[PDB]
Amino acid sequence: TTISPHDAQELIARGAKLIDIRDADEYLREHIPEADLAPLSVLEQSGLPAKLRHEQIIFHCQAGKRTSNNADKLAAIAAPAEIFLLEDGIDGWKKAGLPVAVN
Repeated sequence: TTISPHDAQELIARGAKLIDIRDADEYLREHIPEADLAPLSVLEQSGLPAKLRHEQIIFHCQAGKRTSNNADKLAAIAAPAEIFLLEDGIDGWKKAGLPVAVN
């Protein structure tokens, strides 16, 4: 299930985790302040750590392609949470006028 940036904001205000699945270099260049970084490759190897588990988990990437194409992996990695993919990724978040942190 996709979630709009504004709807994601409301879930994050209720404790939902926003997980950036990009690499550290991409995150360091520009990221969402509320996000926790966990690159997809790391999640595929060692799973979601306990500190990033919650009743609601929202994954995001750059523009919605990496979440869309790895939907099955992500659904397992965060199970049994209620899981969302941020619509159009950080690009969508920016287009909605929500804050990012730029290096």
